[PDB]
Amino acid sequence: ATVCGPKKSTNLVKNKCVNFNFNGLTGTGVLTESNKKFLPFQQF
Amino acid sequence: FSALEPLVDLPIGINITRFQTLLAYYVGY
Repeated sequence: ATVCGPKKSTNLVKNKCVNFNFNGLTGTGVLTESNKKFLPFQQF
Repeated sequence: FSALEPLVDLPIGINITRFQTLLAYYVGY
């Protein structure tokens, strides 16, 4: 499909056990900052 | 050896059966 609806975004909270919804994939974890280097097309 | 990065993604929804090139080039499958 082409004309999809809007998609809201919440505030990113670090160092807490949270339920994340980064794009499509969900899960439960603690989002801490990392020293990893992604390629610019890679999201996950 | 080389790696080809995805840059452009087009949700076209159209069947493609043939192709041609507009102007040495090499064509595989």
